[PDB]
Amino acid sequence: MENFQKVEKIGEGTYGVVYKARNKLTGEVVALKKIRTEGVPSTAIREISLLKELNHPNIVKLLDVIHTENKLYLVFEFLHQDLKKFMDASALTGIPLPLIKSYLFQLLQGLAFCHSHRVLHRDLKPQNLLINTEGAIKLADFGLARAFGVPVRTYTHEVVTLWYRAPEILLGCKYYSTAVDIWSLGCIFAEMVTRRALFPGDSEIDQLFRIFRTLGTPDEVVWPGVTSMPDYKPSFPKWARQDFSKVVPPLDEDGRSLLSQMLHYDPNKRISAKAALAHPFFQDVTKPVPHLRL
Ligand SMILES: CC[C@H](CO)Nc1nc(NCc2ccccc2O)c2ncn(C(C)C)c2n1
Repeated sequence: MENFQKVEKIGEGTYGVVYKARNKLTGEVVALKKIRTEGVPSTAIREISLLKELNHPNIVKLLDVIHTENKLYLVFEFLHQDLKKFMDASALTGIPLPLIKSYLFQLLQGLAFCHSHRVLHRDLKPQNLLINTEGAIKLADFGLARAFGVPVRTYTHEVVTLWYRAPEILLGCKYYSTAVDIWSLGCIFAEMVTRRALFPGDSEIDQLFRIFRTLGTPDEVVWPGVTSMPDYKPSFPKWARQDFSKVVPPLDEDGRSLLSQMLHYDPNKRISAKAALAHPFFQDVTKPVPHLRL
């Protein structure tokens, strides 16, 4: 739209390219996501319009939706940094536990809200967790996956990462639940603590096998109904569960307890966002400011 001047390429999501841009009338700086072309499904327009209404302090505000020349621009509030870059800048020191705790709590609030409206994120990852100078963190790209069912490649066919995908998605479950977001967030929590991705799979089977190697190969004892899943194979190798203090040292017992509940195989035993907010790990939660370099 002629109302915006591009400032710089922010990046390239699954659906299209993101630009930092300035509104010419009001002068606000925004992030513009440009999506491409059949006439744009009317279904997607309806669904994306309902996300305009999903407002919470821990969700990146969708300002406006412009459908033009049968093309789609999503206008978001702009944040100055994402968690992936903040993790990479904290690589040698690590993020302080109070700030990890604060970010985890805030995202759980975000998720509890979206989930109480039956909106799932579906593709949570450090690059879509955005942070500001005031100690906030926000969920970005919320509900877009459901608009048009995400593939495994982007617009120049860059790779969509599998590292945060819940096992039920990987095993072919079609009707997965809000629990998939909790799994992703657990994966991110572990990565903040250890400064290494928990399950860095480079294919779906490598992603599944990395999960199995750490958490044990799932069976009917831990996950009733698992062997009836579309992509479950009797022939999966049989790995025993590793002791869990091995996975996220030097995280304390409360954090390890929460993480373990976030990473339960069975989506029905996996902790809900609302329950997680009441976990003992957050008894002493605070809201520190990060020093950000912009
Ligand atoms: C490539 C798009 C992703 C979406 O999570 N990055 C990103 N970074 C944002 N900000 C962080 C950032 C700042 C400066 C340079 C790159 C960069 O990603 C951002 N602010 C609003 N949005 C909307 C589209 C959600 C944003 N999206």
